[PDB]
Amino acid sequence: TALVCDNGSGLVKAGFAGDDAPRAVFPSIVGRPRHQGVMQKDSYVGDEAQSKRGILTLKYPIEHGIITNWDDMEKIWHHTFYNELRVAPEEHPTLLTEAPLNPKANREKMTQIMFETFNVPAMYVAIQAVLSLYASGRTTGIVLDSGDGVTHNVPIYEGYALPHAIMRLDLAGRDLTDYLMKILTERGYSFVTTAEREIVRDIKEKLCYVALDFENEMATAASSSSLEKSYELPDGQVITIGNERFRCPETLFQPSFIGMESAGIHETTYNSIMKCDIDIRKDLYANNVMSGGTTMYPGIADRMQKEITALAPSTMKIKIIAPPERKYSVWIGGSILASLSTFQQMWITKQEYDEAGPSIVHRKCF
Amino acid sequence: TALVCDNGSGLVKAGFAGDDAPRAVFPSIVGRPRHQGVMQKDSYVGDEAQSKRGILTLKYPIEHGIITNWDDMEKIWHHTFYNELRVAPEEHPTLLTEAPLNPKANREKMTQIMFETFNVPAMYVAIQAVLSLYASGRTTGIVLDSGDGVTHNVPIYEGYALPHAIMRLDLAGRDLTDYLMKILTERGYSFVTTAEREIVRDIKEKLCYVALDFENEMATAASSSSLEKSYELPDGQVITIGNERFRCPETLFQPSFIGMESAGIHETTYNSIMKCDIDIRKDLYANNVMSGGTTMYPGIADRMQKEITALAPSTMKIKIIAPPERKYSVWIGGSILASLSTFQQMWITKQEYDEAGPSIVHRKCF
Amino acid sequence: TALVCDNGSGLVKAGFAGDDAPRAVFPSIVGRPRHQGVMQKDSYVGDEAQSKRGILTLKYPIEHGIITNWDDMEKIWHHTFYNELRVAPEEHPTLLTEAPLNPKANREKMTQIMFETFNVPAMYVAIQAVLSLYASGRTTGIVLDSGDGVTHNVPIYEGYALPHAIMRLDLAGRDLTDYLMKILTERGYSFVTTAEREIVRDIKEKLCYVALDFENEMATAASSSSLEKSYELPDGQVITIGNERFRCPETLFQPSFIGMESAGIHETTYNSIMKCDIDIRKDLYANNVMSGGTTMYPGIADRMQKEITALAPSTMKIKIIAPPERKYSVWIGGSILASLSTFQQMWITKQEYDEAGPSIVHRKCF
Amino acid sequence: TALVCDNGSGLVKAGFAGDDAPRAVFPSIVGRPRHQGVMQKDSYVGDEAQSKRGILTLKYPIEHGIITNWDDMEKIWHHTFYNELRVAPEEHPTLLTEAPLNPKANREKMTQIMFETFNVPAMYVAIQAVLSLYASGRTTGIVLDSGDGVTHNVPIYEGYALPHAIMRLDLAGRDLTDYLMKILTERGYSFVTTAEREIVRDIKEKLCYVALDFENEMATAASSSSLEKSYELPDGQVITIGNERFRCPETLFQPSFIGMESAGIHETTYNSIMKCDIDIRKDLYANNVMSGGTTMYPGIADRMQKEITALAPSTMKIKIIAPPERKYSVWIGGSILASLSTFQQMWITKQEYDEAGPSIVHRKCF
Amino acid sequence: TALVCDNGSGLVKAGFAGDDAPRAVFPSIVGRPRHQGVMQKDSYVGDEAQSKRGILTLKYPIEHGIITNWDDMEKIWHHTFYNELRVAPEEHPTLLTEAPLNPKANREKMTQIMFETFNVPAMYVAIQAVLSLYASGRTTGIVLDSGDGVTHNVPIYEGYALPHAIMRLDLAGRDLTDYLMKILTERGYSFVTTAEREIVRDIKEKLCYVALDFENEMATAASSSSLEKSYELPDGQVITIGNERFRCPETLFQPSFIGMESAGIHETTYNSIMKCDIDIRKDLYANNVMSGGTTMYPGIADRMQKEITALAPSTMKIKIIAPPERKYSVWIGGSILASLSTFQQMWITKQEYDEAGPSIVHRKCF
Ligand SMILES: Nc1ncnc2c1ncn2[C@@H]1O[C@H](COP(=O)(O)OP(=O)(O)O)[C@@H](O)[C@H]1O
Ligand SMILES: Nc1ncnc2c1ncn2[C@@H]1O[C@H](COP(=O)(O)OP(=O)(O)O)[C@@H](O)[C@H]1O
Ligand SMILES: Nc1ncnc2c1ncn2[C@@H]1O[C@H](COP(=O)(O)OP(=O)(O)O)[C@@H](O)[C@H]1O
Ligand SMILES: Nc1ncnc2c1ncn2[C@@H]1O[C@H](COP(=O)(O)OP(=O)(O)O)[C@@H](O)[C@H]1O
Ligand SMILES: Nc1ncnc2c1ncn2[C@@H]1O[C@H](COP(=O)(O)OP(=O)(O)O)[C@@H](O)[C@H]1O
Ligand SMILES: [Mg+2]
Ligand SMILES: [Mg+2]
Ligand SMILES: [Mg+2]
Ligand SMILES: [Mg+2]
Ligand SMILES: [Mg+2]
Repeated sequence: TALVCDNGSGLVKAGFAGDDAPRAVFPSIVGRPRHQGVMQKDSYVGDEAQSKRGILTLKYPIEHGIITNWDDMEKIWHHTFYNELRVAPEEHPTLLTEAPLNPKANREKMTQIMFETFNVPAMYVAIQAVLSLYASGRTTGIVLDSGDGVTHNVPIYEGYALPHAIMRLDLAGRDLTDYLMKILTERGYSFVTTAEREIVRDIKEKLCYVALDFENEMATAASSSSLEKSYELPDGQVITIGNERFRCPETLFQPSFIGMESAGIHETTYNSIMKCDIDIRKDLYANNVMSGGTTMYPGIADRMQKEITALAPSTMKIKIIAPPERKYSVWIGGSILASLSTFQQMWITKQEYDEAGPSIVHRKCF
Repeated sequence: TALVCDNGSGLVKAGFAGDDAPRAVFPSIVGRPRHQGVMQKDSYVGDEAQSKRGILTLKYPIEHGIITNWDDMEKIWHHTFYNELRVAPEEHPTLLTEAPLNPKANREKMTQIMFETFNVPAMYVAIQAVLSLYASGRTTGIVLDSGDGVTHNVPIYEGYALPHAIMRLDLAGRDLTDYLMKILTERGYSFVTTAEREIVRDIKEKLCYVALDFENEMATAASSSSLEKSYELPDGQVITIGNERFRCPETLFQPSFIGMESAGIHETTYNSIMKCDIDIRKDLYANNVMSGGTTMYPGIADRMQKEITALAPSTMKIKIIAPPERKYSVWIGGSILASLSTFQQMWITKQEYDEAGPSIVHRKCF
Repeated sequence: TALVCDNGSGLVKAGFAGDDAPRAVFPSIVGRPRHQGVMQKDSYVGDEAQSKRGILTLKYPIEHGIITNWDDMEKIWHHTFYNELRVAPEEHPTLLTEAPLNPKANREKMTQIMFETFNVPAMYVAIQAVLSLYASGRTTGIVLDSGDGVTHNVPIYEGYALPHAIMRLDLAGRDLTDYLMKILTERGYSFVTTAEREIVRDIKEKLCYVALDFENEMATAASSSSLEKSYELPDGQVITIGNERFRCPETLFQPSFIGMESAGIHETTYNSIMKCDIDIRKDLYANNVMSGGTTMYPGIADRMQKEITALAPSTMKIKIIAPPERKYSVWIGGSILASLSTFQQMWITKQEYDEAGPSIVHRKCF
Repeated sequence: TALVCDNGSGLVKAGFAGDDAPRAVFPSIVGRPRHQGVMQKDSYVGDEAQSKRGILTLKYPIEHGIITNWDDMEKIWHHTFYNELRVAPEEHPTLLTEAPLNPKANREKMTQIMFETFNVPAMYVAIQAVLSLYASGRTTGIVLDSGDGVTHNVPIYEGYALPHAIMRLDLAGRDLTDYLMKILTERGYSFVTTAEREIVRDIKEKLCYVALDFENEMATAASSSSLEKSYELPDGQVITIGNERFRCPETLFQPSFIGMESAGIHETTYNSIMKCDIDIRKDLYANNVMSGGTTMYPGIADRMQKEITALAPSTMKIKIIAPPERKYSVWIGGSILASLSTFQQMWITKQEYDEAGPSIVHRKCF
Repeated sequence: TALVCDNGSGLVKAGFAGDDAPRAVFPSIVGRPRHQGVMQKDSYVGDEAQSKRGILTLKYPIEHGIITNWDDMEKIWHHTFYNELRVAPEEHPTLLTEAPLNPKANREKMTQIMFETFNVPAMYVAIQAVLSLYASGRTTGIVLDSGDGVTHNVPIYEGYALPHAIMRLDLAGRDLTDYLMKILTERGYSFVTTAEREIVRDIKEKLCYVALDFENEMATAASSSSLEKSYELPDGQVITIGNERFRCPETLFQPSFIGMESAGIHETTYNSIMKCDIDIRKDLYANNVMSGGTTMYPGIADRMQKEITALAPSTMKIKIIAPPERKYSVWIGGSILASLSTFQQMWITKQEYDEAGPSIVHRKCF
């Protein structure tokens, strides 16, 4: 069987092709002690670093879909194969994922490590938005994939991708966490360390939601108190947040909140559709597929439906497809693809990599 | 039974002799994907290419009645026999059509393909304007046949053709579509791709008409707004056109709109009659037969009646015969001819083609 | 009853002896298609060829009273018996006519065809000018017979012919038609084909007349416009002719207009009278009988009266007998002769023709 | 000195009497721009219109020897006098030419323009075939003159013309150009515009020839490829023609190729001789004089010799006189005639034209 | 003196007629602050917006030759007259330019603003490709004008335009900048904001060039490193690009790189020549005039020469005219035209605009 590893900027999702859910889901972090030992490992990975984060400096080796720390990334891959999955990587072909419009050297270093450090027999790097469409059982649709580092739109029609219409936005979950950390200081809550950033991320996943109309919601939060929620910190302190619950996800639709010039995910989706041929726009309007953890906010599909309806012609039927399992859509689609008999010829074996060089990894790549 | 295939520049009309309507009417197009596949056939033909035109480059194998892409033309013939008609071509004699004054090699290659690729038992290539006269139940008349590529006038009197009076004009429906694409840019509508050319052709068939007096109609469209019509594009956008509705078909009467030096179809019809013997002109004046899709504009028979009346002597009775089924007149006449018992000796069998060579196909051909 | 067939160079006049008018009068033409058939007979005869002359080449089998195309002449005789008269020629004796001073083989071939192809029981070939005198109820007079091919003068006195005084002129209606075609080019009217020659013949029969004084009429046509007449062509075009109306028949009196050296019909008539015995000239002067279609011009009897009066002595009484039915005088006289009881011994039966050979047909023949 | 202007349907040949060649030879065309000027004259004449024909509509003011556009004909005469010859027409008597059997008003309008617009002192309109006989130094012969519009036969014997034997055929070089344009479509070459008609005329003058035996030549062209010739178009495209080289001039001998009913130039020449007196036919048989550009095909004199030999009695000596300068024979003969001292009394002066009216111009005219 | 303003999609070029270079050349941009002021104008135009682009959102009011933001376009015209040229527009006639095949309302709004907002005495809207031909001192040639928004081919022959042969391509410098921004992400360089798009445009103008053979150049860049160039960003960062230098301009010859279906500028130029009359193609082949900033790539004339030579017949002489000043050819030609004495009647004065309405501005317009 093949291994399917979805290395996101935030979470590692690994498992075996044919399964319906990842077997190993843990944070893509490496923690190192920032104090002096007096009485123990030198670095902690994943959930181990998450339980000891009080005395660690946590670092993400992947930033905006681009692997920046290759020594830390190998520790995470090593822990994925030997600790979480407990397999020998030299026996399973490995399907990896990558965001579109990434640097070419990122995929070439991933391939060199898998073939020369882990000695995988074969491997393949798929585009995350294409796997997300396999998971929904579709061949046509525009995928909005938003994870921890990257948000991207990829339109696909009858199995054909339109690379010139691909949009990429370096604004996802990690930027929303940093913005929530900033606006929490308005109530006197100070989260500074990398360990406290993990607390704010947990606050974001529990209490944040997308408002249907942002200006009406800002007036409701300023008048009454029905939007206030409480949250208990790990040390028993209780914090209460009001309009920060919907001001944080609103950055997805108004990136100027964090000083970005780009348009929101609704205009970016609409602009990607308008770059496509006029004859396929009607099918793309009816097949807006959402995937990734950053699309898991309550009310984001209704807000997305409302914003694109206002941009598109009134005759078009806008349909946002947001399954409840869309947090694992890239992995589930990769599990489906790696099990197809037609795909078994797409593997890049170790023999082909030695004779064709690193240039063989850029096939069907955009 | 015999097969009747009317291969126009725009549409394929195929069926069985004895029927009153073609069984298969689909566009004579071959589409090939112009993007990268990521998830499918290599080429699409006919209505299949029309429904996927968003991701295809559409090409017509026939241009101005002359087959230019013989590999694509065989795909269309193959799809006609096996997909649309679902017959074995080696069991039915095939009646084909052709515009007059075509290159000799065009008919010789059509015959070689039908005998050596499809292995038809017998075949015959008729002149389209002669079949159009069979459809109207006449033996005398001048036929104005205008399709997608060619407009031609063929005068016939008591079953005798006058080849020296045959006029051919490389200006038909496809040139009107290209001219409509050009004048639509005056309102800011940009149709560029081959798929968008199919949208403009659909606009032309729905909204364009022939003005009785062009200068009076240009003054009416410039003063009020009663001539404005709206049309919804496939993506919900609504376009509104005014004088473009009658400026596009006016090119048939003023070919200088597209930079051509020839005279309009009314003068060409009159010049063809004046090249005939004086004793038959009165019968030709009363039997102007229209055929083809480009004669389907509302008001073209009244305009044709008005223009030829102004050219002919005032004592002559000008009568334009334009039946509502004239879009299929060539096929209907070919169905009538292929069912005549007298015609059963006109078939060019496979045996005659082997002993007489390709020169046998140029009999009763002009 | 007997058949009377007057085979002129221009018209066939056939009927039954005892009647007062021919039952079948149609042009002596055979037309053959000069174009390609695409949708019909191989040749057309008589009025059928006249209605389809637009697509035919028309040929006269008789030229200057001499049958030149014997295959076409048999088609005309066949159509006369079976289509126009609808009789069996093997049951009726046939009276035929012939111009004087014809080749001997012309009458011998006519007799061989009537006896061996149509199997007539008996036949007789009369001289046309003698029949013309029977029609006027006379035994004395000089007959001026002018048809389509031949003009001839035959003087007869008390039932006796004077063959040495017979004049023959190869100038008749067909030469006048050709001359009218030539002088019509002076006004820009171009009649070239054999079908257009039939149009000019119709113009000649409607608008041409004989001027009493040619030089005074030429001055009147050159000064005013009262002699101009209009004529509508079969295609609606209107032509206008002035002095051509009387210049065409003037060729009969001035054969030098068409390059002939002979004298006009007035001098030829006078020369024929002066070749006769002096004692019969007074009776011939008073009995100038006109016959044939070429004597049907308005004013030809007054002009003939004026010209012969100027040549003859002033004491003689010149009387031109021109009945209104003189276009059929040869047939009417043949109908009278074939009904006489005295003539019933003059028939050349099939039995006499077999035993006496072809030489029996030259009896009372000049 | 006198001016000699030979206004043919195709070329203008002008010069001074006494010279042996025309000083000005240019096409008789008037071109007008058929596009929009954005950056120039309103009309171009002659060689100027020929060098700018790409953006012009070219029109011939003379069609079949008959001046149809009198405003354009005056531009050509104006350019002849002031630009090409650079003379004052009010100082030189002008000898003009005309085809026989032309409309009377054509010569009367030419005379009115020369006397009232150009104010020539005297003028004379000669018959083209008579001038062609002056050029060959003969007084007896039948002239076959074939130019761009008209082909005509004029027999002359000892200085006497036989007008009744004059044949005129509206089939010359321009009809051969149009027929070559038609049969070039058999190889896929499309020449449509008036500018492209000038290209086909240049092809005809370079590659066309008269076959000695047409059926043997058709078999040679269909078997091998030795008759194929190449020709480079003005834009670098190379066309190759085979049997079209001799099928185009064959129309002169088989006018049915273009749907004409008349006989070829060989039968027309023979028919003209047979209309002449029997005593002069032997001299006409030995003096067949060819003139005009349409007699410049290679092998037309040998073919003409062969065809007339087959029609004439075997004892007659058929001699076709075709000098290499016969393209200018009408002008050269007009230069000889205008220099004769005997001719100096034949001029129609301006004084005679005012007192005698337009009727004076029809003297020695047929 | 007259004002000549060449409003391109990218640059404004303004000056006075009679000068040899524009006096004011600045970017056609309007920038507005996208941050909060704490310590200043509300919008910046031209070079002022370019020096403060760090805190601005830059917008082009002209997109693909079509003015989309009319309020911003008036700010640019206002800054052109009063700041850059420092004149009173109510005293100078203004010559404006426009791309062919533009919407009719674009030119009508430009005229209404110049007459009612700036109160110019007269104005004229010329076609840019016609002015480019004035600059090269020619009357014949096909102009390839490629600026920031539009690429168009206009063939002109002897001062006559052929509007039916005009090609327009919505692919120019701005699309090349966007494509360079996309392929720079392959090396890890992220340019996203509108201010960073101006940095990429500066990279394109310094380092990009057209490869003579694209496939050989791709092999050279992949083997060695001689094609690598370095560029210093405004903040001191140094980027290095290799094959992106010639992959960006290659989009002009392979528009499929950016997902466009149209053919490259070489085939578009050849197709425009083949739509012209055959007699003018040789002159168009020798006079390919390049203009605009997008034709300023090193090696584009040699590549254009090589591509058209492969399409045209081998006998034709292909000559690409690319002067070193072709970046200002439209302005220089407009300065020449506005100084011609013949042009002084072409001005559309304020009086004519009031009585004739907005329809007067569409004269000599295509
Ligand atoms: N219920 C939730 N609501 C909002 N955000 C969530 C939720 N669950 C996860 N996320 C966010 O999703 C982001 C990453 O999810 P994932 O799709 O795994 O991205 P990646 O593929 O980059 O690892 C994290 O930043 C996390 O904060
Ligand atoms: N209702 C209509 N009005 C105007 N044009 C039409 C209409 N229907 C069809 N056409 C035109 O007729 C053309 C071809 O019709 P057809 O007679 O099938 O030609 P062909 O025989 O060349 O295929 C097409 O260009 C199409 O645009
Ligand atoms: N009304 C008429 N006026 C002048 N010519 C006439 C008239 N009617 C007939 N003809 C001429 O008479 C000629 C033949 O008449 P017809 O006496 O039948 O001669 P034929 O006996 O040779 O057939 C034709 O050429 C025709 O043109
Ligand atoms: N070498 C040649 N071969 C064949 N045809 C020629 C040649 N030269 C000229 N012609 C033809 O001669 C025709 C006219 O010649 P010309 O005698 O000047 O006639 P016109 O007197 O009517 O102007 C033109 O149609 C031209 O095509
Ligand atoms: N040296 C150069 N090399 C390549 N492109 C250039 C160069 N200089 C200018 N350009 C490009 O030319 C384009 C616009 O130039 P211009 O001719 O002024 O167009 P417009 O008339 O549309 O303003 C810009 O996109 C710019 O990038
Ligand atoms: Mg992800
Ligand atoms: Mg058709
Ligand atoms: Mg008779
Ligand atoms: Mg001539
Ligand atoms: Mg520009």
